[PDB]
Amino acid sequence: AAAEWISQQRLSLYRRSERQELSELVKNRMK
Amino acid sequence: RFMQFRAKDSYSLALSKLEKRERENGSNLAFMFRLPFAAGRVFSISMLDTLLYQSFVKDYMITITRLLLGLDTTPGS
Repeated sequence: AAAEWISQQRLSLYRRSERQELSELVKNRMK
Repeated sequence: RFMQFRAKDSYSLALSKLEKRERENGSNLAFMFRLPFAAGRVFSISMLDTLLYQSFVKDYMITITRLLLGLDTTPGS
């Protein structure tokens, strides 16, 4: 049933905005 | 034409005449009949220029290319 979670994340990363992209890039560098 | 060059080869040397004839008829695809390009051994980046110029007439062309290349991932594509 892992494919259901994969699909849930797939739609989430598709819907995510550029501001979220820039925010996560900074947070990845910080951590 | 210089990707895999067999100078002692009549076939690859005859392809020069064919490509010159296509270049005579005004064909933009004259490199097409070269064996390395036809086999996928070479491609040129100037093609992406044609993709951009084509996008003035085909606004979907860039999207289709990236979907085939996997560059953009749309769910259900």
